[PDB]
Amino acid sequence: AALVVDNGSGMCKAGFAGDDAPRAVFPSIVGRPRDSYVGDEAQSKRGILTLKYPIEHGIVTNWDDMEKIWHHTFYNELRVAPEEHPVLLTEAPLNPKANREKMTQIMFETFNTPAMYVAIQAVLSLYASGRTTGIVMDSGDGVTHTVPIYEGYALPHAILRLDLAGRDLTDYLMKILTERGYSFTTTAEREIVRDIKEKLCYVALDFEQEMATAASSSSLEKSYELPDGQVITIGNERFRCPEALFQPSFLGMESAGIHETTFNSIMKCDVDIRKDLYANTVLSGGTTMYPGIADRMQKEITALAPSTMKIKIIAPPERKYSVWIGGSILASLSTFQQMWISKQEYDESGPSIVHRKCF
Amino acid sequence: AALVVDNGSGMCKAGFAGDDAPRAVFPSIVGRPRDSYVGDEAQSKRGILTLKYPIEHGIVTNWDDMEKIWHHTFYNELRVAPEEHPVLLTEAPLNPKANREKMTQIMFETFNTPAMYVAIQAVLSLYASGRTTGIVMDSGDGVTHTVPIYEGYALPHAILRLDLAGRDLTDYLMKILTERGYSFTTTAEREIVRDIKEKLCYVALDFEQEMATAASSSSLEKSYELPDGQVITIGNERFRCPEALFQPSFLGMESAGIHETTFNSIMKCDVDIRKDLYANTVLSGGTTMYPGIADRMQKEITALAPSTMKIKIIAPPERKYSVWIGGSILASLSTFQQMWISKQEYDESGPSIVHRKCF
Amino acid sequence: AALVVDNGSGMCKAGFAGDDAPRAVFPSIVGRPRDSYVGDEAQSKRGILTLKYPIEHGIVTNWDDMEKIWHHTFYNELRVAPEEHPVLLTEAPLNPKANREKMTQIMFETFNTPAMYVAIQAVLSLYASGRTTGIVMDSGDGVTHTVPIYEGYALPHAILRLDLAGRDLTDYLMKILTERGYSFTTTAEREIVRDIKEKLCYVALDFEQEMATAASSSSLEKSYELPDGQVITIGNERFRCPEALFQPSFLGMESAGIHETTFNSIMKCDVDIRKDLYANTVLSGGTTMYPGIADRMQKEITALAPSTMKIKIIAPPERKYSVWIGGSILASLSTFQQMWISKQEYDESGPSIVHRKCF
Amino acid sequence: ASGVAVSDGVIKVFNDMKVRKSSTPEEVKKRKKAVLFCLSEDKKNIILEEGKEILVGDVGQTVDDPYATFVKMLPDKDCRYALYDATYETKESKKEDLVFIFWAPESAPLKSKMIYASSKDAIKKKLTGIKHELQANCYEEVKDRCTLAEKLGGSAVISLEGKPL
Ligand SMILES: Nc1ncnc2c1ncn2[C@@H]1O[C@H](COP(=O)(O)OP(=O)(O)O)[C@@H](O)[C@H]1O
Ligand SMILES: Nc1ncnc2c1ncn2[C@@H]1O[C@H](COP(=O)(O)OP(=O)(O)O)[C@@H](O)[C@H]1O
Ligand SMILES: Nc1ncnc2c1ncn2[C@@H]1O[C@H](COP(=O)(O)OP(=O)(O)O)[C@@H](O)[C@H]1O
Ligand SMILES: [Mg+2]
Ligand SMILES: [Mg+2]
Ligand SMILES: [Mg+2]
Repeated sequence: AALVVDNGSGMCKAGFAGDDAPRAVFPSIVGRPRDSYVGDEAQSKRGILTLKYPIEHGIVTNWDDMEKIWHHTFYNELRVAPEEHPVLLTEAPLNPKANREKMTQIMFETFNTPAMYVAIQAVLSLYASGRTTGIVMDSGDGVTHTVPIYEGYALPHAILRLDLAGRDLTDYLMKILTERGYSFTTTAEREIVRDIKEKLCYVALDFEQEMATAASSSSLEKSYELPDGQVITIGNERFRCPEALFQPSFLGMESAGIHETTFNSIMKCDVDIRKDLYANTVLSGGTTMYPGIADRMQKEITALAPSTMKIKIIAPPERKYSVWIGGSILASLSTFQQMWISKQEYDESGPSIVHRKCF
Repeated sequence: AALVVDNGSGMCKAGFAGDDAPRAVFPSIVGRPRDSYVGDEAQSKRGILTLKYPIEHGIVTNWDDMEKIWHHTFYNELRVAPEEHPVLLTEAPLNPKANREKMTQIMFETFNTPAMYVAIQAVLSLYASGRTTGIVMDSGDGVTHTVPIYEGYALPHAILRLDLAGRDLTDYLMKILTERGYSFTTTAEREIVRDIKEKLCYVALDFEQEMATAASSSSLEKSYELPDGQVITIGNERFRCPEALFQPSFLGMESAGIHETTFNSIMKCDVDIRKDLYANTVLSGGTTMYPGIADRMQKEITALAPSTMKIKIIAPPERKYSVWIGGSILASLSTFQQMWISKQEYDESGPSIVHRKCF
Repeated sequence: AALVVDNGSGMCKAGFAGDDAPRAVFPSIVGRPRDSYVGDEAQSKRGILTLKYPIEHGIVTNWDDMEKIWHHTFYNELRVAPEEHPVLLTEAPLNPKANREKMTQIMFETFNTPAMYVAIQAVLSLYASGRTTGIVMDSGDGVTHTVPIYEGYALPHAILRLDLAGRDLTDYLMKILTERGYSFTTTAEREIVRDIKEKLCYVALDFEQEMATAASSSSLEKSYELPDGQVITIGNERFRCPEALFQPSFLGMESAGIHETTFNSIMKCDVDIRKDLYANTVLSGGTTMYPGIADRMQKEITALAPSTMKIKIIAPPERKYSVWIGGSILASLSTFQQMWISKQEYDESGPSIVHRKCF
Repeated sequence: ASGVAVSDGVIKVFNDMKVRKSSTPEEVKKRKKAVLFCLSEDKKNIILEEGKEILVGDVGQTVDDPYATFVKMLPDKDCRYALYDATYETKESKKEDLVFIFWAPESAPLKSKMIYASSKDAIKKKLTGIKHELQANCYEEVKDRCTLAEKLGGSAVISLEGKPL
């Protein structure tokens, strides 16, 4: 029984190999008073403590805080001893080789895991869709990545990173909900706005046409009930919040949208393989779960790509946890038991063995 | 054998730890000629002296007079030596930190108490009901407090203080009893009206409907015989006197009623915890002993709170002395003997020790 | 003779163009029975009415009540006919475009003003200080705004809003003055506490040092006379009440202080212009009139900004009414008469003209 | 804060309940599904109530549903501490988290209610890792399965102990 951990930028997904869904999905934050709370404990105290993201943008920046999150994952969330189960870790694209050895060293020396493995999140998303060649638009919590993959190997020179994801959309929804008279400023009220965003927000195929529809009637308005029983009404903010994905200028950001980032990363690849990437664009991550985001991405990329190219956006229904579900299936295979990095193998080659066993 | 003293706004409750009811319940007054009389002695002289409340609104204002009440409590009421027994004191919510050290200084230097402890009145009421989270609407003699408590810690920013309690209701009952021809103006007659209020007054579920019922028959009339031979017959004044709690405009007060004060204090807490406070509203204090007050609060708060919230008003039968009984149970525990502030600890840390041992 | 109306969150400023000071300054409240009283009339009835703020947080929320305030402004306060004078309105930062068209529609149809104009309050304050680039910390009655401005254009993505202003400080002074034995609960007593705050309160440069000074002597105590002739003395509350601006945790708020809000809004701007914003921090609004607030803000921001940056806090002596006086000077210029939105232009372009003539 | 400490037997039992060790299915059947804690005779320590526990092996053979039988173990006129291992399913996850249940019925004696309430914040601090707390003051607030599900994940919970709500 191996463990699969998906260290996401804003949410940590953990579980057991062979399961259909992760057992534990908790925020990856460490809270200290303005003495240390990890996960939902840090969010239960609300405003007394200050919250820090150790993996804020997919890349681990505070290894002391990440050691706390992994310890919280194994004992408090998974409720297992890490020394008895092999652990499969996932890493963001363009992860420096120094970080890969750090995860290997921490797993084998601190948690004493019998076996360990590292997988790329974008590759697991592509494999879970039955593809080895394509481009994965993995939009998570703190970072958005467009990872073109050829024959199971990501092209590092063409990987583009966008610091625009669900965390920035939740903050934008909090800002535009104050235009209706509401006030969501506290940490507790931020989780409420996140629940509003995950339930009522959607991507409009034509933003300007949708704005005119919302300003001439009330068919687009929805009601949401707060935890204290109060009911609020949201109108055109339903499609304005996710519109910042395609128009980052709504956030004051100078970068391009997710559609242009995907197109730009395709144009950075070999000309002979761009035709395959156009028809194999796979969406992944939680921020790609807005209804109508695949139809909007198809329309936007079509306007950018040549008219003779066939644009096909793949949005599997299980794309929210495609990274973890892909890892759990891989780690549960009996033929995968030879691909683990054993503790005996770690003792001889050291942390550098992860480069030759997990690529 | 520890001592438990509940310094109320108008009534001082004292006794020994382990007893079910306080041994001494006397008014907390100091009488001087218009040379110093305290407790029932000051009330026995009636009108020759002038009475002053040192703790009028839960907060001690005249520390010289409050010392005499403590001296009267220990020697004349409890008939015990202060230096032979630890004493547990109770404090009103939002008590300034300067006052807390003054109680510690007086106990250790004037009365030379071997041990000392300070507890919050609202928390003891909530603990006595088997709750660690809830809102306690403590209506005493001179002040009414709505204290929301979360995991045993009162939320100071959401505590609301109302200067409307049994003392004002007794004065109001005297004012409306003059409309029937009866005269109650003297200090001695005021105590008679207080006994009338504690025995024949009740809170009407529907005030306007109850007023019509009293104006169409005599079923609500309860003839009360005074100590002398007048035999008054109070009619609709039975439910009009306690109605001032929910309609303070009867007294010329611009403040809101106890139902709106409780709701307003709930709305000042975190939106997450408001659901728990609605279903854990606990009544405490002597002024909450009117029959039908729990049902009236349930009806009034429901009209204010959202319809999806479950409103539950808790009115324990022993809520009149729930503060003292809660302190007596705690002070009599063998495991509580380690939480006393020893005289040896006061000699080292000074009056500031209470801030760390009693929070 | 043009009219300049400054619609503040809690106080409405009105007057004529060219005047040095506004003619009428009245609270922006609408009173209804617990039938319609606006301004000082609603405050003269005290507790018989319930008061509502239509522009509570700088943004108009109840347009029906706002028309009453403007009608009261022109006829009862200014004592002029709206149809004979052009009117210059001021709007809060981040005001939605829907509101801007509503003000244009109201003044042209309900009041039939010959000309009309909209100006941003923060830009008027910055211009009055002789600057086109800088950050304005506009602290008013119900809202505090930090508006970074570059070349006369406010940066909407970097504007931060704080729901902590003079209204919350008046309530906090009411709460902490009860620790001294005083009782301020009524609406009439709230106006007295507001007068105490505006005359005796000051911002302490070092809060902890000043508390020790006030606890060892009586040199910081001041005396105030109530309208009924009584005299009260206030001590350390002079600097504790405005300290909530820099330590919002005194009010139970999770938000950051005005010094951190200003720093955070600067860090949300372009890296090249942050140097200019550090040395061009302009204070505006009534709540910034506490003595010593400029020196405290200079020290607090310096500890946040890098040591190589020059921090300069600008506190003009006229900053209480800098928005109105800036508007009055602008509206009184002969060259400004071509910038008005005429009724003829409104009849052709409709309410949408304001977006192209007032930006 | 009544100073009531937690006995080493309760701490040991909580430790096995929280972290699951790889074991033979015979030892898996010996895992505790639910357990009750009570004050000692001298009211100085929180001890395990002997005989009041539910085993994982008892589920499905003698116990049809683990929650209703656990509620039956709660005394009618006494306060009690409980530890329930709730197995529920969310719309996108199957979760298994411990629930600390504070049972303080209104019919309980006043002395029991005061001591249990004042010492709850001390025992819960020793049982680190518990993220769900259920404060029940009457039989109605604890007998319903939907009450536990609301505390676990609110309306997101679709199943409890393998049975839909
Ligand atoms: N149904 C949904 N609709 C829109 N956004 C969602 C939905 N579910 C989750 N999200 C967003 O996805 C973000 C995190 O998703 P995920 O990709 O798992 O994070 P990570 O960056 O850790 O991989 C959250 O910030 C949340 O706002
Ligand atoms: N049975 C009763 N019914 C109505 N009011 C009562 C009753 N018993 C006491 N009171 C009122 O409670 C007030 C004080 O009670 P208490 O809560 O002990 O005051 P404090 O908490 O300030 O010491 C008295 O003024 C009395 O009028
Ligand atoms: N001299 C002063 N010192 C301190 N505070 C003041 C002073 N003058 C006015 N205020 C406060 O400023 C607040 C609002 O002033 P103003 O800037 O007119 O608000 P708004 O911009 O909302 O109209 C008032 O609540 C008042 O308490
Ligand atoms: Mg991810
Ligand atoms: Mg009391
Ligand atoms: Mg202003």
